[PDB]
Amino acid sequence: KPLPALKLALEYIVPAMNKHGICVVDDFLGKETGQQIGDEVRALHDTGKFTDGQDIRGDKITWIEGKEPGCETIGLLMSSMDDLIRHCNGKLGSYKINGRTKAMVACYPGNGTGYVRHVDNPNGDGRCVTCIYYLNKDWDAKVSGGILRIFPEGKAQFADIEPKFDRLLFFWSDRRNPHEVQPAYATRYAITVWYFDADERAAAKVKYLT
Amino acid sequence: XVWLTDTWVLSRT
Ligand SMILES: O=C(O)CNC(=O)C(=O)O
Ligand SMILES: [Mn+2]
Repeated sequence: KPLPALKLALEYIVPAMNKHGICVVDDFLGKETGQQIGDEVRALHDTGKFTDGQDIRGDKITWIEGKEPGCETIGLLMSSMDDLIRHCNGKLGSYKINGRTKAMVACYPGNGTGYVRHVDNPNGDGRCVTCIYYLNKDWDAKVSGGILRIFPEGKAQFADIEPKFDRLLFFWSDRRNPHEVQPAYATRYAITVWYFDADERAAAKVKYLT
Repeated sequence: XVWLTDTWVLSRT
């Protein structure tokens, strides 16, 4: 009953991303797996593993590789994301996607926290696609806010993305999609991975010193 | 199983 990943990628994600630069897949993993991911994320939060995401942003974050004890289902989510990008078979724009970040697990801990309008990759750092999975059971922005508002370039209207349970979102990471997280009034969780274009990443426009 | 192509949302199920 769920669309197979290969068909989902080729028949929907590829055409939607090339047409709109934004693509939402609802009901990505199903209730049982979405809930397990929630349990794993709440466990990370409750045992104090998050740090300040940073005013520009009021989220708390941690990075997950996917093999850590207690993170097996998050690892399943990450491999499911990777499978979708592989099935896209180079058809997302002209990018040569060969890598990605670890998963960024993020919490906006209610109390009106959010993220001011920003571009993920404004300086050519190689990130081409942002992939976010939301895991907020019964989230309703009418009560709890927390909408992701995207302002796609060339378009007059904005795109509001509620951080709905089991919702997968893709969007170009570059200046085409400035976006903001509106104030959140309940605990809002999301997991993001960014995918890299091989060539842009190799141009080393950003040097990280330590 | 229906994508309204002027939109950017689809349910997988
Ligand atoms: O959580 C969201 O919906 C969006 N998050 C971000 O814009 C980010 O962390 O860069
Ligand atoms: Mn962002």
